[PDB]
Amino acid sequence: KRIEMYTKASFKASNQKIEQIWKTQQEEIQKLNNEYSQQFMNVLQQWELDIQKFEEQGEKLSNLFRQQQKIFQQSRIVQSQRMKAIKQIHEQFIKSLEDVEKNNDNLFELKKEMAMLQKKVMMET
Amino acid sequence: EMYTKASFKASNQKIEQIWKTQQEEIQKLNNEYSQQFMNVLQQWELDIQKFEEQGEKLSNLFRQQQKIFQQSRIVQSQRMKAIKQIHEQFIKSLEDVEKNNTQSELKKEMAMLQKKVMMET
Amino acid sequence: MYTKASFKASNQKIEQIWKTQQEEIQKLNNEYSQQFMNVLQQWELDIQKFEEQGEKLSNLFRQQQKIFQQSRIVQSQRMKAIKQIHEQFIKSLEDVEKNNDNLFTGTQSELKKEMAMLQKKVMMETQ
Amino acid sequence: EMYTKASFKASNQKIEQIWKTQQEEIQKLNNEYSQQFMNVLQQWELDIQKFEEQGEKLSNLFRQQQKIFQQSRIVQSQRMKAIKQIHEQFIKSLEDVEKNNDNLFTGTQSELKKEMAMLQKKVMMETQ
Repeated sequence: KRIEMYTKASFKASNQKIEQIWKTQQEEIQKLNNEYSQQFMNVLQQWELDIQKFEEQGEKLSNLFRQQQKIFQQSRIVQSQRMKAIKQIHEQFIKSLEDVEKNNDNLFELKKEMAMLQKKVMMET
Repeated sequence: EMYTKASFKASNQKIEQIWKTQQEEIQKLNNEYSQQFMNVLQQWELDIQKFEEQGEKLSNLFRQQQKIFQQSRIVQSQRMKAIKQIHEQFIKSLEDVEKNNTQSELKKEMAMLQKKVMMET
Repeated sequence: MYTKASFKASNQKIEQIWKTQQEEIQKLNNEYSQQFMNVLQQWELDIQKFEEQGEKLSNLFRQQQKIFQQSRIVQSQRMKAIKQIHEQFIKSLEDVEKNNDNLFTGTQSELKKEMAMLQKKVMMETQ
Repeated sequence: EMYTKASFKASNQKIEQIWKTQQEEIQKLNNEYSQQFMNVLQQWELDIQKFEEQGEKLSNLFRQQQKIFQQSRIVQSQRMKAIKQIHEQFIKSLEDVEKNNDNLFTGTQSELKKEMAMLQKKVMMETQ
């Protein structure tokens, strides 16, 4: 009766110390598991922030690309437009000279003035 | 009279000849210029097309690198989301097993030990 | 006297015609050279502005290259850091498991020491 | 005396067995996680290489295209010189031809006046 109670008290105190040994070692493993999770969680949050900066950086240069691209197309067509222009100018020059040369054949007007000088000459004689 | 008309006609010739001789010189100057000019302009049309084609390629190369740029951003963000998924599953699993535990089965076998020491005593 | 007068009259009218026709030509020549030079100088500039944009592209291409290189570098740092964290975790468990398995200070020996005490405590008052 | 020592030793061994089996379960989870984790890192490390290989290949195709762009800009300048030269020589030739035509003694007006002056002399001579 009494012996049986005293041995129940001591079992409950040993049981308590046996738990605490188990708990202490599981608490220590938990602080490692947690400390490991925070460092691991902070590295992915940093990487996420890094991808954010990465994408914001790439987006500016996408707009910068665009402005140069419209300017780059305009300069291209002007380079070919100028060139057509000088071809046009040369072709109108050459044609306006051919046109002149045609009236040269008409003039070889001289013979008219000589026939007139000859008429005056004979009239004298 | 005949002697006059003859004289006028030989003179008329020599004057028309001086003129045309002088015209032909310039018109041969004109002709060789046009030809040389139009020949160089024509290969130049080609060269300037080539120019515009290299500038066109350099422009496609940027479009290719921005594609890769965005492809790299998508695959990082997916790898990163999957790393985080495995980790959170692992943490939840440990949290699950901890919550389950152990201290009762200790108390059970201590009861059994007590039972046999009461029995023996 | 009459014949010489009308000969010099004709000569002058002849020299003028030659001269007019020459002035027309030389007017076309100089008008053409003038335009030609104005449009070539202008072409020299537009060509030189094309180089400018083609050069700004190169600098934007190179700019993105560096950024592309920089992400790569950072990613490899981010990976090197989370590998170092993980392996520091893993070895930290190994060393915790090492102390718990200790023949004289680990948890099984501390259990046995409690069981050692309880059993003599119970035997003492019972017998 | 003997009955209690062997009863206590059997229970030591049972408890330590309770301990071990839960420890083995946790170490099972830690190992399965470590494998899966070191698996996605090696894929990430492959990912890193594949974009560098894409980066590097584009960089070298870009320098090649810029070199060809620069050899096309040099050609624009050579074409410019040639056409400038050809026009310069045309004008300069035009000028030389008009001086020679405007020479006082041998120009084309003084050939027009010489021809004219013979003709006038042919006419007068005979009429006398």
